[PDB]
Amino acid sequence: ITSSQVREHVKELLKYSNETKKRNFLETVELQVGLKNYDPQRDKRFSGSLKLPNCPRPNMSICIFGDAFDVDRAKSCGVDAMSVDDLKKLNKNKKLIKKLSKKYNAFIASEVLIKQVPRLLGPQLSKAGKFPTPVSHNDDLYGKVTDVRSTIKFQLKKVLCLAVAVGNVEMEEDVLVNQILMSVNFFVSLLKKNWQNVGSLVVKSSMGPAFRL
Amino acid sequence: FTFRGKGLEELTALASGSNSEKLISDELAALFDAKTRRRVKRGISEKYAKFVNKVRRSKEKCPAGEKPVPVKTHYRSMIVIPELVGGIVGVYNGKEFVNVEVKFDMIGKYLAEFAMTYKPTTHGK
Amino acid sequence: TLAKAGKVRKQTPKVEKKDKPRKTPKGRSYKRILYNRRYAPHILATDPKKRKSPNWHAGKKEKMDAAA
Amino acid sequence: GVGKPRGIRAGRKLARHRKDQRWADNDFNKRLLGSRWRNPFMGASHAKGLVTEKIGIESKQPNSAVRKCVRVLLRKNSKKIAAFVPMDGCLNFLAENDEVLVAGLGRQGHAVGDIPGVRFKVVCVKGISLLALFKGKKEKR
RNA sequence: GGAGGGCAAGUCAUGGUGCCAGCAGCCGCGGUAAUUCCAGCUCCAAUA
RNA sequence: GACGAUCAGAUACCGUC
RNA sequence: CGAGGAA
RNA sequence: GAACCUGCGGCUUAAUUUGACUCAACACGGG
RNA sequence: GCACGCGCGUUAC
RNA sequence: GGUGGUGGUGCAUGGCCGUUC
RNA sequence: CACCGCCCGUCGCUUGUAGUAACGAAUGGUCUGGUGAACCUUCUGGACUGCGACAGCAAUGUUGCGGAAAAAUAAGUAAACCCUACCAUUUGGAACAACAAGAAGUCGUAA
RNA sequence: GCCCAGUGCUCUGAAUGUCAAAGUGAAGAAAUUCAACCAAGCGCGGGUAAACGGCGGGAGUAACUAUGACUCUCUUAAGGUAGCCAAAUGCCUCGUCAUCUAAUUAGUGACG
RNA sequence: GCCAGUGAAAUA
RNA sequence: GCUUGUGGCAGUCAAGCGUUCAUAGCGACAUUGCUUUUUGAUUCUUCGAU
RNA sequence: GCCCGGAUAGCUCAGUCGGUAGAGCAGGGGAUUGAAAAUCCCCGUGUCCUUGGUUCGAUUCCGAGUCCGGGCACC
RNA sequence: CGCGGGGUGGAGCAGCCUGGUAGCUCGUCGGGCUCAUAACCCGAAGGUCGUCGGUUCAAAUCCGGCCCCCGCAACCA
Repeated sequence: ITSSQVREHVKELLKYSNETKKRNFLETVELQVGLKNYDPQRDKRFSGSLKLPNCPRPNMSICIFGDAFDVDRAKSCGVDAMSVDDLKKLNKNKKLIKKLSKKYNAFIASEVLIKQVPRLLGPQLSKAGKFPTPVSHNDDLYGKVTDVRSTIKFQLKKVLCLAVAVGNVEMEEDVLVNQILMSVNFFVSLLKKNWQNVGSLVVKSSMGPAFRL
Repeated sequence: FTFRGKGLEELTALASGSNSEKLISDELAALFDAKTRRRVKRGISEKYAKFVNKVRRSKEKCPAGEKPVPVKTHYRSMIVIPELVGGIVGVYNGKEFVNVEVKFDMIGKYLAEFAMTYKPTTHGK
Repeated sequence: TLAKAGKVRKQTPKVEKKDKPRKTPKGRSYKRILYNRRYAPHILATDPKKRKSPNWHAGKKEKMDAAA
Repeated sequence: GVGKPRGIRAGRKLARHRKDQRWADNDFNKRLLGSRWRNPFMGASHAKGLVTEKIGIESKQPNSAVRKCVRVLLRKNSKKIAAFVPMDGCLNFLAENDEVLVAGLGRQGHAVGDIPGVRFKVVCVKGISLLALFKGKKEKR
């Protein structure tokens, strides 16, 4: 709870383990949070790294599609399909628009809708996990998929999600919790007023918990 | 740059052909609608022939001063004959006689089709 | 109105009166004739219930002769 | 007994009673109250007068008609009189300002069923009986 | 002076008038076939 | 008299005072 | 005209 | 309610023949 | 006869 | 002075028919 | 002519009417306080005149007596006139108003 | 007589908005500057005119004619009620008709 | 789900 | 107090009225004037008494 | 006495920045009714008050009189 | 200007705090009903939700910024 105990989630919580000495292999810590919890559309992000610094952790197939040319916008990589003859029948509704825009990351496709997005395609998907975000959709979905694959930084969109990092095993305290904060930027604060907008969260590394608030 | 149906002249030769007997030679027959063909092929009157000549004199005698002598008739049942074009015939309707300048287009059509028989309705109350 | 005074009489065709063929006896004579034409025994003779009207002779020339 | 008293000594009573209960009669109450003298003729049977103007009056209830009438000025009395001119052409003889002789119509009071407020008849024009002027062979001026 | 009734006397298929002119004591007549108006005819009543 | 309601209208037939 | 208001 | 049909009103018209008007007028005058 | 207002009906969604 | 008249009065009328049924 | 029947009032309209009371005037009558013509009577008055005596025989004159005209007088009958009250009989008056009668006026509907 | 909307007065009233000083919180190193709540009062609600005072205006609108008890209206609390006048209030006004005069810019009686 | 999505505004 | 427009008042010419005639009695138009109880301008005299 | 105002058919009454004259009711001819009211079409009727001016013409725009019609009259 | 409440048919009122449907009365317009005449009733025409934008699938509806309306508050040199 943004208090002294931050370094109790960090410093005092960095060698908890669950057995004997402390092992003999590398470490793996971070600092959990989110993306903005807005609705993955209107306003929740912009630009600027923390860091932070990471990438996947497990899988990365997100979202990118629109026309017959959006497939190759997911061929030399791996993404979801919006289909062509579906935006007039079933390419969006609940578990539909989901499918294409409901993965884990967010979305990195382009744009093309017309008079249909106030309760179907572009619509039903927003806070679900996608609704047309900033993925430099013009050359494709790879270069700006540096904001959708690796490096990172920590593009935090769709539904929660983000990253963190600072050191290895044991050598951080005030800058461990203050490294977790450092592992937060346009995700912990931003422009006009943004020093906080949530309730709680989690964190650790592999040991056991962090802040007991 | 405007022309006319089937050649106003071909018909004067078609109508007044070798056998310019019955006002409507069997030639003109091929041209008219079934209803008209019916009538002529059935039993057309002779009066319709003396009326014919009455227009004739009106068309020539009149100087190029384009002032035709109106020919008066009740034969509203007459179907304009080719040679009947150009003359202004006064046709009775119910009240008086109607003067109509015969154009090439009103042939094969009933002479009555122009003598308005009733004044349609204007309104107010 | 006013000018509409006597509209009737003015519009009436003045017929003349039948210039007395002879005379009308005035005196005991008239009362006599009447006595004879009505209360004379030949009329009091036939039923008093079936005797005629002293003016059914409205001057009808057709019934005037039938009686006399 | 009945209301009336039957005493040989009570004649007076019965007498006064009759003199009293008798006022209930209009015919009585009428002549008794010198009423006849106050009318336009002052009791009189007839009256002379000057024609003030020939006016016409409308019939009443089931009848609709223009009655001929003369407004007269009685001589010694000096009153406005409503006088009905009799038979057909009659009013054609009455010249305005002439002298006229008037009499009532059936008992001085109600006018003939037809007339409205007229109570008089016209019998003479310039002192010439109307009937006389009504029949050609009689008189005219 | 009348002839629908009271109130004696026209059942004229009469002419004019058309709620107008007018009649009518009181009922009521009259708005195109008036038994009550105007008039003819014939009738009735009292009759110098 | 003051009010509610009813009515096309109600200082009226009901209702609160 | 997509089964039709007060009637 | 719909489009036609047919009758009545209305308004037009040279003229739109006229009867009929709550069941006891209006596809009725055999219209 | 047509700006329209009625009344039997014919055809239909 | 007639004929004839889908000209007027159904409140002058026959005949007929509708309604009350 | 039978509820699409009867029918009531406000206001309006149409055609009309001058009542009762008061007041005005007219005629007549009475009361109150005065002015008061005329005449009966009265007390006067006494031209004029009759008689007797004296101045003359006479006209005339003096006086006594008697009748007696005008004038004047008081009380009285009381005409007219005025003033003060009151009665009777007639007759008069107006805009607005009022009354009378009528209706398929107007608004509603009392019965 | 009718008007409580206006101005005043005045009641427990209003579920809520201002609203000062101290008192409280937050921030700086303080000085200090931001906060939240906060009595009355205000504003909201009601009564109140023998309280100050108020009391409309135009259109149509038959049974010669002019006419309004008629309705239509636009309208502010309410739209002058009994009563009363050219009056010591009436503009035009010397109002119009009488009445009192030979005569009345006076009187009085009427009429709105 | 979504590329389809209507409606006053689409969700795991 | 000037000034006199505006008021008022007279005056010339004579087309006209005046039924016959311009002037008995009046006079359009046009034009000359007097008047200082209208009114209007003006601000000289008097608010350091009218 | 000066200041505005109306003058229009049989009676009450409006007028492009002139050039034309109207409803209403009386009214007679109808439609209508059973007949009639009511109503709807129609008729009619005149220097738009008398003069002078302005104009091509004036009922109208001007100027005076004119009749009746509201506001001003020792000290 | 600072606080707070509000503009929705031609008029007066609803719908907004509870996003998807814009209603009532009068007025305008047509028809029922009736033996008929009033009365009475039905059905139509008509709103861009002051205006601009944002969330949103969707906005009169929630959110803003302007434009007027009313109420509070107020110290200008």
